[PDB]
Amino acid sequence: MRIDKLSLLNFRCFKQLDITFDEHITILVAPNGAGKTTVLDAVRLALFPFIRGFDASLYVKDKSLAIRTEDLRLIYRQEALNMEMSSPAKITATGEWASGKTATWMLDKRGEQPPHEDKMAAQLTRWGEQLQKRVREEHSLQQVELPLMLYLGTARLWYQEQRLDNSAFSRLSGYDDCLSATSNYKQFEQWYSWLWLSYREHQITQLESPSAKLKEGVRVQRMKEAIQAIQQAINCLTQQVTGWHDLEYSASHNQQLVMSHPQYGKIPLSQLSDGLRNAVAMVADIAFRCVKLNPHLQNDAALKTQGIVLIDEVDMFLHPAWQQQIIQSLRSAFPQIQFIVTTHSPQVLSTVKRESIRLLEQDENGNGKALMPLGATYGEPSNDVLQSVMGVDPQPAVKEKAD
Amino acid sequence: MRIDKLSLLNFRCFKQLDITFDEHITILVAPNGAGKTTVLDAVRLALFPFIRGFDASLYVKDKSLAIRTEDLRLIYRQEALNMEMSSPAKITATGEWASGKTATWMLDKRGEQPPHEDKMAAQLTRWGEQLQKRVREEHSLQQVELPLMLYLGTARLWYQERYERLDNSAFSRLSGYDDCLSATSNYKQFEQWYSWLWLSYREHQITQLESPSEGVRVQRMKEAIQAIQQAINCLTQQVTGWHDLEYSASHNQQLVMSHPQYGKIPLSQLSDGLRNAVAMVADIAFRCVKLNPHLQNDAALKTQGIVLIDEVDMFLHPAWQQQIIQSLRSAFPQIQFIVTTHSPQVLSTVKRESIRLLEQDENGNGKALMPL
Amino acid sequence: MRIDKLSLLNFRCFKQLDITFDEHITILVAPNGAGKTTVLDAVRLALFPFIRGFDASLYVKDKSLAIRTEDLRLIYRQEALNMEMSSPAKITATGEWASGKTATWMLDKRGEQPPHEDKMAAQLTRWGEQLQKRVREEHSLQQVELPLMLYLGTARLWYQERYRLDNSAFSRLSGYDDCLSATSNYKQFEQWYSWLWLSYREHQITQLESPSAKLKEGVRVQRMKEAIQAIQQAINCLTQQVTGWHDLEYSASHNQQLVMSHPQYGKIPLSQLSDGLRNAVAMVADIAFRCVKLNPHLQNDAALKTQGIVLIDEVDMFLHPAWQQQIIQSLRSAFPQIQFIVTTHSPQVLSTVKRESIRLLEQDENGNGKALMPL
Amino acid sequence: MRIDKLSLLNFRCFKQLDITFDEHITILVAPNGAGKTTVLDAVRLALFPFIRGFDASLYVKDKSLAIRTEDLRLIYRQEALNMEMSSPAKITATGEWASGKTATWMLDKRGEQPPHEDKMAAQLTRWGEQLQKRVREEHSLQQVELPLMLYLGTARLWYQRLDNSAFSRLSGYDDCLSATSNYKQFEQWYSWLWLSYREHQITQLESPSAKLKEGVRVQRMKEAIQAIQQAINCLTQQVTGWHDLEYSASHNQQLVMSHPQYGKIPLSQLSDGLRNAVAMVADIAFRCVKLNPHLQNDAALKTQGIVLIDEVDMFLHPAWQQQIIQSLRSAFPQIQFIVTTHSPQVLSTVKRESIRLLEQDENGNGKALMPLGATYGEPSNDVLQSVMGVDPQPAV
Amino acid sequence: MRIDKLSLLNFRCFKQLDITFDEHITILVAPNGAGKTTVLDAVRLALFPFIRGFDASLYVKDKSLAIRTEDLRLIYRQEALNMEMSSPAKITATGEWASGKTATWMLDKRGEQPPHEDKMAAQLTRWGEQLQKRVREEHSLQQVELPLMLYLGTARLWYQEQRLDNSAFSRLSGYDDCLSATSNYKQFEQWYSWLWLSYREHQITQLESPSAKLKEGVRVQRMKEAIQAIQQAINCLTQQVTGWHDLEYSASHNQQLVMSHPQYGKIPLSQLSDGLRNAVAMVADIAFRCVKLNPHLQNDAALKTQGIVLIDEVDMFLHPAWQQQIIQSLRSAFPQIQFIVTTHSPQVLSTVKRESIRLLEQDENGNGKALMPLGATYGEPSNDVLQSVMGVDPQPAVK
Ligand SMILES: Nc1ncnc2c1ncn2[C@@H]1O[C@H](COP(=O)(O)OP(=O)(O)OP(=O)(O)O)[C@@H](O)[C@H]1O
Ligand SMILES: Nc1ncnc2c1ncn2[C@@H]1O[C@H](COP(=O)(O)OP(=O)(O)OP(=O)(O)O)[C@@H](O)[C@H]1O
Ligand SMILES: Nc1ncnc2c1ncn2[C@@H]1O[C@H](COP(=O)(O)OP(=O)(O)OP(=O)(O)O)[C@@H](O)[C@H]1O
Repeated sequence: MRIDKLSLLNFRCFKQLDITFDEHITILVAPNGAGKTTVLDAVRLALFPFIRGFDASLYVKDKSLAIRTEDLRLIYRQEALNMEMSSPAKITATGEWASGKTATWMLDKRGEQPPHEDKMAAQLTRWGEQLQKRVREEHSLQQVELPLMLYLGTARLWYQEQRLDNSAFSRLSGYDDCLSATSNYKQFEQWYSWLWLSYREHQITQLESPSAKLKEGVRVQRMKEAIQAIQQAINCLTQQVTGWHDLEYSASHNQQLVMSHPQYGKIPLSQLSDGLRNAVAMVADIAFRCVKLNPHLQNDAALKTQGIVLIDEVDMFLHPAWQQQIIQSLRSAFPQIQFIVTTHSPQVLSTVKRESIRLLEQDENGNGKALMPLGATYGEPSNDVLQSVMGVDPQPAVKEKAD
Repeated sequence: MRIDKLSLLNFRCFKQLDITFDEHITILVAPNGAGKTTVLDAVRLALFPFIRGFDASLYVKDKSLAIRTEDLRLIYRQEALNMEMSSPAKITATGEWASGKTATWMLDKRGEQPPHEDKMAAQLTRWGEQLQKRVREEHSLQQVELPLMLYLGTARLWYQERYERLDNSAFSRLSGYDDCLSATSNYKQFEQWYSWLWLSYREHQITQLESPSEGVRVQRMKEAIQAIQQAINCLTQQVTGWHDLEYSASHNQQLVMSHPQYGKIPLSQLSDGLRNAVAMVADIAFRCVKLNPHLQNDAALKTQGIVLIDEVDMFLHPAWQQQIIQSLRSAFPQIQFIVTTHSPQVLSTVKRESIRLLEQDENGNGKALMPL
Repeated sequence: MRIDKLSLLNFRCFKQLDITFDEHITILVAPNGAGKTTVLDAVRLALFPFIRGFDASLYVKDKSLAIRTEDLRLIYRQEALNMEMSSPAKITATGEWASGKTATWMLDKRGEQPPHEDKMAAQLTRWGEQLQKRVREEHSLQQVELPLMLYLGTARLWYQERYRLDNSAFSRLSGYDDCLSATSNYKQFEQWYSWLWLSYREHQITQLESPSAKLKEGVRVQRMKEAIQAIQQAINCLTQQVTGWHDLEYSASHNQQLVMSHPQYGKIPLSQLSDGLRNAVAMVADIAFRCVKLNPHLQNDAALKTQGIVLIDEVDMFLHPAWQQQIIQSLRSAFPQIQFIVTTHSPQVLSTVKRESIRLLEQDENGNGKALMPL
Repeated sequence: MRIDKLSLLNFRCFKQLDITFDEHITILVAPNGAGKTTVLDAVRLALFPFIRGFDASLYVKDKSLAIRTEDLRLIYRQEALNMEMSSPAKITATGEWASGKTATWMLDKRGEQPPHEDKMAAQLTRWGEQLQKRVREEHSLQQVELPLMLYLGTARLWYQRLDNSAFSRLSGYDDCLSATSNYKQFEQWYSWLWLSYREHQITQLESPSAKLKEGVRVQRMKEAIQAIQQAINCLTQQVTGWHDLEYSASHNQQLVMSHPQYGKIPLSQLSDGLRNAVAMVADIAFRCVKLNPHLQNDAALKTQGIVLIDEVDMFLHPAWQQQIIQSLRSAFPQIQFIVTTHSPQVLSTVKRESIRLLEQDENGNGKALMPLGATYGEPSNDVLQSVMGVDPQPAV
Repeated sequence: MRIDKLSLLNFRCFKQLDITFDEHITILVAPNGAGKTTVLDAVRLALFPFIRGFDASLYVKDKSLAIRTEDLRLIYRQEALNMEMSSPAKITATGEWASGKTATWMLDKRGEQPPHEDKMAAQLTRWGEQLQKRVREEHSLQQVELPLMLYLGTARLWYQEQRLDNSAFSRLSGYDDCLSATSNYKQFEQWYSWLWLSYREHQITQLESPSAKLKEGVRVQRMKEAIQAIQQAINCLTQQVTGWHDLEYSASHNQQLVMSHPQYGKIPLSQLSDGLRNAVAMVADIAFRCVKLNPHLQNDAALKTQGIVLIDEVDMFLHPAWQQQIIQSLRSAFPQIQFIVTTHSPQVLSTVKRESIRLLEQDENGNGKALMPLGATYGEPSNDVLQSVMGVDPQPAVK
């Protein structure tokens, strides 16, 4: 899918808001308040009707992907004892799906009544069901490429029957917990370790009985090509800056995943710096979902998949020299995916053009605005974008500054 | 939101009944088993649609707020020693909703099918929804006035050892319709709200004493407390001497009252009559204050609506019974009261145009007539 | 287990009070705030040790069954606008426990220390324990008679929409289950009475189908029948004459409910009847089924011959003035051997009672109380 | 469903075995480690496919309901001192699925290759499908009779409607091949049944004029109680004087039995062994009643099927071991019982044709033969010595 | 410890009962109703005060180990509407806590009040505390052997940091769940597998640096002695009848325990007969507790330990040829243990003398008796015992 515009009425901290998104990358910036998380949560709420069109979502019954009563706006008046609600709360999303079907759907809630969806939201659910039914077919010969929907929150580090080849399952399992706020690192490492050990054992039984190479040669090829695809994506981000590359599984290291550096050798990933582990988590989260969704590519599943990814605090635990490389690395690893990210770093903001930047501001009554920066930011020194866009002086207000 | 006339057909003990109500006070007088609770149940069933037009009604668990199969009249065939169920049960109400808006609505049930309402009954829900919509509007010029709606049955009583932070919905005007027609006790709701009032007021006092450096919120809180306290005084002070209900931290964070000869004592340690009368009056008063903030000091004296009281004279001694009706008329001069009793002392100095004596026939045809 | 005299010192509103009780019925008459509930609470506290001498008392959760710091009288000093607490609070009771056994016992509390009792209270507990031991004996020749002990406060009321057997519920001593607590005891009676009726109907069905085993099985049927009719007559002594309703019974046709009948009206469940009828029926049944359970060997004079003390607060709730003129005599007729102590403020309840049964409660400006017979 | 012959080869401990069963009752007799649970598990696997398509048993997928790699026989050489994993595992079953409809099916497994059944077993599966669809109808003059499949193992001893619907009818196949029968569940559901029946009896006492109000769900209850009482009477009424197990509110809210001289006695004062036997018989009768409503009280006396019992004499006094087999025969005269035992008091009351002595040579050439002596009416010592070759004199 | 007599008053199904126990083996027989489980439960309740003085007690809150209200007698009379209890319920035990000192302690409960113990029960707890504190001090030259207390119920098969050498723990862990009614085979298998893997890994480590042989030779020896004793005990029961022996742990069989037969090779224990599994469970349950309680015996912990073992349905899942060998096998593997067992098998009853047999009979009012068989039972044909002690004719009542 793709989202081109969003409109909010009486949502958490916005009386009214209209925001448009860039096709490839758009960065949200907010000097103060909680506007960015509000926008991300609204977008993540607007995408749930599609995921509800898959019975795999039966595994998720979270009471957080629908509008709640506490999401409505409360107005406190200093001179009144009573405090009322603002009703209704509306989320209106304009976008494109089917690669040619433009649409505009809406969700709303009235006070304490259950939330109500309009017709086009049900149509989005139905379009989600069409893909499910067309994928479950066995006689089908035409191939189907599913879209990707992922959410990466700020709590993606706290909480820290496998099947790869095509099937009814193993393709709808790429939508499991795809919009949750918890960490999803265990279900990646288990899958990766199972894949590695099963691939090695398949090769073992292959050279043990070469006569049975009728179909045990293509299977090994697929299990190898998936690993290649994942490793290339991870390297694209880690290698050129830190030197570590080729995430691998080594039974020797107490059944634990490890990486390798040209000079420091092989070390477990669980004992590297915070930034590298965070980056690996993000890129793996995207990549293994991409591969599990489109096995029929098996070498470019990370280079031709389409969808939307939401990232809060993209450059967390990264030093400035790494903050000038994250965005382009994400673009290069996933060239046909929409990214919506939040950031604070002036280093990041100097690596994108002013058309990919939204600055959020709120009025005294709650009216919101999402504007573009007047000045230029592409290829500029950090101190220039620090004061032109964020309004922060580069020379600290030390005692001697007054003179 | 006056109600003027009521009609019943095949309801519990009445084959048919017609009753007319007085604008301010009407008293139903009859012995046990004559149908005094039946009339009040019919009235609250007729009034519930308006409340159904609100969000506070989503938490109503009272199963007696809808017509039930047990409400259909049963006839005893003595020859065959049999009971036969007559159908349908019907409740018709006539009245006025707002200024210059007269209406007639109807409720019905047949056999064991779910109950049914007519066309004009849904417009009552629509009016409730429109009022709720108007209250929730930012930057409005016109004021909205809300009518009071309350049912005080025998479930209100405070017996021995009953011992019956605020949610964000408890700060709304419409929280005045929370369990307003249910068969329940509503004392703890009031106690929490009143304690919050007193603690905020004391906070403002402490700040304006310590470091003078806002001034309208204190006035609002003070006026609210004054309204509620005067309402309770109107009933308790003259007969018993206990006047001023307050929140006290010295007494282990409790509600207390004062006496001139006796000192300051918690409300839970006072007698049955005191506790029940105070709960009864407070139940009306704090809702009056919450529903219409803009009056600010005449909230109890100027609010309109309907209050139903079953057995208004429970736990009150004969000298107290001779004052209850006038005290209620003095505290709330603009409310329509419908009350039931069987005690003659409650009627000592009441006009004959406010009394309805209830009677039936051998076939169950009822009458509700003024005394001669 | 008669009680004859009561004394109070520094107890709630009374600085000191002496009151004497009549052998059968005593009525306390006064307005609100005069101390009618205080006297009954003091009697509860004086009687609770005997019940403490039983196992059923192990499940008592009522915190008002012991003297509390809130029961100590407070004096208001108007000059200083102060409240000062008097100490100690004291309760003295005189009476007779068994035939030819007169006693005087005392309860005390000072300040905020735990309450304390004297020796005779412990002897009362010991008597209770010995009675329990005698009841739990196999192959005994002597009979044991148990006294009734019950408190019916305002917590008994049956308001709108207010409303398998354990092996201990089949004991005689289960007649002392929550007998002095501030609670409602309707469900106990309902469950046990339903069990009675179902067993009786089982026996009827069996004797209709296979008339071959009514020998030493018919005696049990006789006992059940006699118990049912005792309870039914006790309830009839109060409702039939004024209201016309009678013969409470279990009905499976009416969705397995307790039901009453009327000559002009039909047969209707008890939960659909009026307030006065429901409350009067609950009040009388509460005494009747305990009378039946405590003394199985009387078999149909259980209510007519049992002895004990019953305390009733506001005996005339929900009853109209023509019903109030009959309550006292109805209670005396149903239970001729029980000592009743009741409170009221309604004159109609005193229409035809002797003046030697009335105690008017008065106080002076300093808190010294009197409970005097009317002139 | 009836079986007439079973053949095995390369199964757990049998290199090859051929056993022919009896029409009504057959008892497998052998000492420990002689292939009795083996034969019962083989028969249990053989009859599974008929259950796989009943819309309630197509949910349960137990590893014990299909052949496993551990069932493949292992040979010992004694020279290399290693265990040879033989293959393949084979089961071939011969029986009848309906009136005069002979059949023969087979199942196999090789190494780690998942076992693959023949299409002749899918014939049985679709036969079960046809039966379930035929019963699902609500209008037909013909009456559909279902068979009872039941397996009670050595783990049998631990852990609300009789409508003629397609749900209650198919409740008879609930865990039928992994069934358990203890006393607590039995008393629970029997008490519920009796309470529901007494409600209607008392209602008819109070208001005789309303006889016709009910009677669809009531006759079901009455006749089910009659059938269960019949079966339990067949169990207990001869050895002791008890009969007519019943629920009594008067007698302490308990299940009781009646004795012409001793009166009523509660069921909870009996030994824990006889209580479980009563529970077993009652559970079989209740399943029979639920399966075939259209008999309503002879459902137990006219249902057909196969019941497998391992250690039929478990936790039974030597007095009760002499009447269990005849009681089971008298309570269900149209069922095929296959039971395992090693007691000599169990075999002292049956005829030789039912007895099956199991043997196995040094390789696995299993035999299942008949005794050369006699057992019916014989004393315990003669049965011991002749059948089991165990001297009645202890070697002190 | 030892128990010589027991007396019950107003317990579950006995108005009163007196029963004496043989020094080595005593068998309870009851033809009708309950009563054997009642006696076993009473004995198991009379021993809890000892285990209470070891910190492995009602902290875990096994409410079954104290007298409960449902354990009191309850008399139903048909001609009375009421039903009272019989109070109090008393259990009186006479025994010997150690060689030389006899004792008589009592437990009782009155109606619904909490159960009450006399002085000697507290003294028994104090003796347990004495043994605990003496065990916890290693600053001593002389050793003391702990006593064994075990209970094996009928539900012992329903749902079938390791430290061996001496320590503060590893000796008080032999009292964990020693009187519970659940199955305790999982912990045994875990401990046994840990012991075997440690033994093999450490004898492999010996090959690496034999310099520490003097310390790694004794330690390994320990793990090689315990095993031996355990195995021997098992082989005393499951070999002369079936031929299997030498219970072992082998990772090559998917890391599960296996046993060996001369002709059938090595097979996992999970796929053997029911009788073999039951017997192995019982004997292992006794043996590993014996070894964990007295390591210093170090080769005969299963041959010199003392204590009491209670077994309900000892001969369950055993064929008659094996029912003539169980009792002597138990006596041979554990020659200094007291055994109290229940059976209803004539084969078992013919292998013991009439002095070791108690027949339980109950009166109409609940009075109980535990008598001895009048006739002889030692070395007699099965039927003689069948109709002499149990009153069952050997000729079935066929048509
Ligand atoms: N379904 C029914 N059919 C016929 N009569 C009924 C039915 N349900 C109730 N009744 C009778 O109608 C009477 C109505 O009495 P109700 O309690 O309403 O009046 P009241 O006694 O004056 O009031 P209260 O004492 O509650 O203040 C009930 O007492 C009962 O006798
Ligand atoms: N600790 C105390 N010290 C002094 N006075 C007290 C204290 N506690 C309560 N009181 C006063 O004593 C009065 C006793 O009145 P009480 O409730 O006992 O009698 P009543 O009104 O006749 O009874 P009821 O209405 O409950 O039938 C209470 O109302 C209260 O005013
Ligand atoms: N895969 C196998 N290969 C070889 N022998 C096996 C295999 N599985 C089990 N066995 C042997 O088969 C025998 C199992 O006997 P079985 O399970 O039939 O018990 P049973 O004692 O005859 O019956 P019951 O359980 O009724 O007492 C044992 O000897 C066991 O060693």
